[PDB]
Amino acid sequence: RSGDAEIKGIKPKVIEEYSDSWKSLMSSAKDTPLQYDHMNRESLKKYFDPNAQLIEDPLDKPIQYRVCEKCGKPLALTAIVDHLE
Amino acid sequence: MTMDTAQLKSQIQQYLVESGNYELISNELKARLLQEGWVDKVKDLTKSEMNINESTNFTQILSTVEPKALEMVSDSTRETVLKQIREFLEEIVDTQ
Amino acid sequence: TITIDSISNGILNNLLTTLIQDIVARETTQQQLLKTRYPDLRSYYFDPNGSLDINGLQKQQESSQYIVSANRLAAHLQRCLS
Amino acid sequence: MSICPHIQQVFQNEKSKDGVLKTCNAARYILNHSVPKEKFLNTMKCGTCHEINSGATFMCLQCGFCGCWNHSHFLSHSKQIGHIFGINSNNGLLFCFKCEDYIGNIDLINDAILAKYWDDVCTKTMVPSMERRDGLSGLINMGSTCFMSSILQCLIHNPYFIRHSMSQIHSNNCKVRSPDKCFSCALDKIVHELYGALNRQTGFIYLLTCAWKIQDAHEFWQFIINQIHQSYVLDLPNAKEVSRANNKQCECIVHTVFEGSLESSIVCPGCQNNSKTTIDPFLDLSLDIKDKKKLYECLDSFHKKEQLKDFNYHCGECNSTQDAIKQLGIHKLPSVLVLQLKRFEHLLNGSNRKLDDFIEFPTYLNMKNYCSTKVPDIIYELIGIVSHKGTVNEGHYIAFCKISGGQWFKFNDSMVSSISQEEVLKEQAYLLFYTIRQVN
Ligand SMILES: [Zn+2]
Ligand SMILES: [Zn+2]
Ligand SMILES: [Zn+2]
Ligand SMILES: [Zn+2]
Ligand SMILES: [Zn+2]
Ligand SMILES: [Zn+2]
Ligand SMILES: [Zn+2]
Ligand SMILES: [Zn+2]
Repeated sequence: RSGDAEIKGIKPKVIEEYSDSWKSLMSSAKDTPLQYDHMNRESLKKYFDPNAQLIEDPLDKPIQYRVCEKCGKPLALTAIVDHLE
Repeated sequence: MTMDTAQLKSQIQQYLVESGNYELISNELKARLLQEGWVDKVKDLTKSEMNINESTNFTQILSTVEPKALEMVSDSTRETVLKQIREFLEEIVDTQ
Repeated sequence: TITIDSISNGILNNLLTTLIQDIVARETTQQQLLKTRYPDLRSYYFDPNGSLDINGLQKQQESSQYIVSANRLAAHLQRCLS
Repeated sequence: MSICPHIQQVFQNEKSKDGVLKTCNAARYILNHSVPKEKFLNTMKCGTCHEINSGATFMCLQCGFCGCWNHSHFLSHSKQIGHIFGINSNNGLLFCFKCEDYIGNIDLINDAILAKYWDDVCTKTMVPSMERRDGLSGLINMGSTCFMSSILQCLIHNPYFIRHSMSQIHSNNCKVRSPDKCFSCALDKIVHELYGALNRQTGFIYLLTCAWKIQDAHEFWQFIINQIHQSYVLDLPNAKEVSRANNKQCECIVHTVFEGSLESSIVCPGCQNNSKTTIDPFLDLSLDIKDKKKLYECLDSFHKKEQLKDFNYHCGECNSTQDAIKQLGIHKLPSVLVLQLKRFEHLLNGSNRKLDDFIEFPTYLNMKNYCSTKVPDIIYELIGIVSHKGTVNEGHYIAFCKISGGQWFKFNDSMVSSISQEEVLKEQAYLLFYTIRQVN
């Protein structure tokens, strides 16, 4: 091994063992649970509650909310519709 | 017959990804950067550069943050992740 | 052309710059938002004497604290809630 | 501050506006629902150079192309094809390649999941007021009540709890619907007071009123979390459920955020019988601190093997008088891990003393050496500190909290004051609140 060695190609060995548009991921995404960036799922299922809530990088934006002009309640984005109706 | 080096660089990255090893490398790296205070240093450095330049323009601000953010990575993290990446590359490629 | 060193370093730099760009996008858009939303914005005050709160004010004395002298308010509740 | 005029132009057309928002929501949905590999290969790969992560990769708003930052390939796309907007695939943020900036300051794009209701959301709700946006606000001591308010500050700056309260899930399900009677309702008034508009002491008073119907901040933490659980249970539909939550698995906010479990291993050395071994829920962990100096030392000490001295002990199975050996280990980790440093030594003579040892704690805490059986890095971020000032008898509690954007605040009764990471780290911590940040 040598860091300075010019790379010929991919090992045939390895090829023998393996093998458009971003909008076309939608089918798959529809059938795929919520994914995290840096929280491995097998580690989650192993070391954390089966029903744990997880907010990844929780301090990397404020909680997005708006305040009802009628009663002043701070409402999360996904609760606003309901709180109007 | 010469092979297209650019495309080859793309296959290599792709094989890294299909093994799962790109995730490992990337996860190792972030855990190290988090633990050594680097992510926070970058966030501070960014705030300091917005204030100094009285600007929130992403392109302008990055222009002065990134080089410094690059130098701030400890040599330990750098060395360690580079070795990990080298060892995985030796599983994938042929050299000459 | 390409070697183990050049490609390794390519990959690391790809990861670092991606990460840096991402952290920078979050900061700057947060700031762009806060300064747009609030034209009038003050940052939070910082006393190095460790003596002024976030609006550059001192702590009110609890004699002057009123709702009922605030510091006696749980005492007033014991009674008044009966 | 300017808003991008390119996107303003596009928004003058009613179809186009609608198209941009569907595309923004779908992009963001795709980014939340793609296993890492598919994400690397289909949203983090440049269509021009085919490298993965060549800086940020941007998913075009008007076509399926993804283009990188580092080689200006999305930029070329915008110039060559006329498509000047792309979404950053690491973070869902929209970039204008004419402004050379993110469009960050347009509430509709930020709140694009509500596009279809936007006129109503506009006219009936407002953005936070500058003063309430981080819920910062002090609570006045009302007769020795810093043991409650300290914990309350940490609770209303906890991301899990704020999301829960502002999602209205308790408000929608509560059978008491009184903040004089229901603690969870009282907590909602607090959040309401601090983050919207309902001084700013009413939720706290109501809380104290809930307490009239029936010292240590640690005790109150357990008291208040238990009462959130009870409220959940009180709201359940039938007796199967009440029983289930109480006895098997509870899906309340407290039990899906703060609870882990410990393996208490107890093993006889001669013959290994371990039938006194148990697995126990915890809502926090209590750590000894005598003669130690670093939080990791207290955790080693919590996790180390010790010999149980037990007068005239003989192991039921094998008859050995050798001390049985105990070891605590984390079996399950919670999303928010709360640690108590045991500072109040209640002694044999009835006389408590307070331990003042300074214990160094990290901003990032790795729990991997404390989990039971090669365990991967499991990293939490410090977001909360409660400290005890003064004597066992006469003393006072302060909270320190970290909010979005990493800025830290000290809460000393009515006084709220700004403070740096560096100075918070010098505190004599009693409680520490850590939130799960990375699992490898
Ligand atoms: Zn309302
Ligand atoms: Zn009264
Ligand atoms: Zn490219
Ligand atoms: Zn396009
Ligand atoms: Zn623009
Ligand atoms: Zn209630
Ligand atoms: Zn529960
Ligand atoms: Zn035995």
